[PDB]
Amino acid sequence: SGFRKMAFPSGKVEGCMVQVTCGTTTLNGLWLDDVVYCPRHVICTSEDMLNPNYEDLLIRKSNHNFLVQAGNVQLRVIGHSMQNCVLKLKVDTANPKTPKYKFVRIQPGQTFSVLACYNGSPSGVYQCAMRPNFTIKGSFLNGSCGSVGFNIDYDCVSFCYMHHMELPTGVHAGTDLEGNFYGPFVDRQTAQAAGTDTTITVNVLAWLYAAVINGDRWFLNRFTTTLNDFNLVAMKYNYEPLTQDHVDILGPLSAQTGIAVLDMCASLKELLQNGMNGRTILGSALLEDEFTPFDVVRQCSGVT
Amino acid sequence: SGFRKMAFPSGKVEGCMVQVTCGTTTLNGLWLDDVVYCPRHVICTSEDMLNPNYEDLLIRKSNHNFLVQAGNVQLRVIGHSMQNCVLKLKVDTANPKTPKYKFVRIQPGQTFSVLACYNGSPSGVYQCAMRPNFTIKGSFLNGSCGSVGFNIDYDCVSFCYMHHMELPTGVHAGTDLEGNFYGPFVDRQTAQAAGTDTTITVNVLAWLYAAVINGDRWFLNRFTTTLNDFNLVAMKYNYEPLTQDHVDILGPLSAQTGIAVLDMCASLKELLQNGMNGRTILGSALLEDEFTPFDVVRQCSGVT
Ligand SMILES: O=C(Cc1cccc(Cl)c1)Nc1cncc2cnccc12
Ligand SMILES: O=C(Cc1cccc(Cl)c1)Nc1cncc2cnccc12
Repeated sequence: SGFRKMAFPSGKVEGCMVQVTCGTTTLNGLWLDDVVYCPRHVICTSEDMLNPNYEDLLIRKSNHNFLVQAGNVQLRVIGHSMQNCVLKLKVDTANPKTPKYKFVRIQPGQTFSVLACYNGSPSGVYQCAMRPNFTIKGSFLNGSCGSVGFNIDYDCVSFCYMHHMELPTGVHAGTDLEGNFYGPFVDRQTAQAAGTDTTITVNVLAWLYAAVINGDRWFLNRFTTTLNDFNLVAMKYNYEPLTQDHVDILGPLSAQTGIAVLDMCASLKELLQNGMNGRTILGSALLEDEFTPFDVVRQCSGVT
Repeated sequence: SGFRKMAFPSGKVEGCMVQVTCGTTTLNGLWLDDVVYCPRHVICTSEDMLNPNYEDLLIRKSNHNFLVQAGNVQLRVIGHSMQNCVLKLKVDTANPKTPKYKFVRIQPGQTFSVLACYNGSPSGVYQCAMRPNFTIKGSFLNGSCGSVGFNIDYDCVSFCYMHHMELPTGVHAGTDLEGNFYGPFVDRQTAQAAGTDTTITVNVLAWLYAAVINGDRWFLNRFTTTLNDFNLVAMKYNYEPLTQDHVDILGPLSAQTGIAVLDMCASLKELLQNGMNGRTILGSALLEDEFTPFDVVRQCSGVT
């Protein structure tokens, strides 16, 4: 029992982290096979970050201008290319610690672990979610760019995020490993609108099932609702609309607890309309939305 | 910016996890140098867990009865001994992945990362604290015994916890790496009193400084207090008494924000007396106590 914001073990990702320096800018890179992936803003100075022409800036750079260090040893750069907002530096050596991996573009509401890094060295690991507004609420300081987000299935690391930017609001924006930003963000030092951040309804329901599984049941009520009645409440409280696809994914948790998904929706409706009245659920005084149904099952079953 | 419940990167610990089986019981072990450390209840069946005489039970066991598997390869056991509540299995091979390490017994209020494991395989990592009542609020299922808690300083892993037991209340009890339980717990299937769990006052103040550093300042007030006035409030709200030792450790955070420690205490006093009024601090609707002053500085500075 017990329920925690749990990250995947980060070892497989630690073995891929390297330091990339170009000119006077240093950030993190991801070494997989003979390629190092990093944010393309590594070629920028603070001056051209205002309005950068990345193609024109990259023309002034050669393979020898990209310094890639793995621990204390230097990697020889034999190629460089730009794919969207990432640079791919071909090195002459394959990373001996390259795990089985895939590049995946996650959907909003999905969760992932982040290995925050500075100077190619890992500092910590935390769990977070891609927000409906395509930002992440991370914890990142200057030098953290190039830190990656990932999920792990048995021995395979699915890289889903690369950190690039912090918005003036203190929230984070980044790309998938093909260099495509999540959301409307551009890699420019210009104020950018994040957008309304709604609550991930299916994840709150998954966490409510996690609460029942671990003993917290005070919020269970004698009511039920329908998808349309529930969604009227969800709209009012800036929660994502719940669909039959969401109900279907909550099936295993509904079967584990014997609580029909619409009955759990009625519990959520009452919690939204009445608040928690000073009570807690899984050590939290608010409704948690950064655990997916898969996360709850994985944590409550022990998948390694 | 951003503040997260961040764990240390777990790679150094993953390389030490092994599976230990004795009879029909399988749990995790920690392989460092040529020794495998595991909870001594690995020698028990469910029947003798009611009242085990570990010395008499260990007499029926030989080196060949302890099956130690590292990944898919078997370790040869050449020695076994019991130290308090842990078994030390001497193996014929030193772990090639043994990091620089120390065994430390942490104080209540201190935090650490946990690498939850099942069958010698890591499933996830989370941050937690040794509670004032010497329990930890972990997330552990059957088979998680032998999973360890740790801190990392540059390249050195300080192992501080080994998981042994879940109390009927769903909270967790374990030992240091010398096999001494934290708190009054015994390794027996008997109901055991955890004790009153108070809030780690110095950690809540550290998290309030973390909130100011990251922009959340609504709770800052025009008041101050004294240690004795504050402690009257702390006693009333089941918070640990604050001492000058606690004020001294909050020095760097007080210097970073320009907020005197007793002024921050007055903010905490008002939050305790008035609640949060439906507001949040660092994405939380309650006062967080599982970040030490060291954790806040480390996260807000980027120590790798
Ligand atoms: O945001 C940037 C630099 C930047 C500026 C404009 C566009 C782009 Cl793509 C990147 N770096 C940081 C990332 N995360 C967190 C930080 C915290 N403090 C300072 C800097 C941080
Ligand atoms: O508590 C025990 C077994 C046990 C019983 C009495 C004494 C001692 Cl030292 C150990 N194992 C578990 C640990 N953590 C979490 C669990 C969750 N579910 C089942 C079992 C768990």
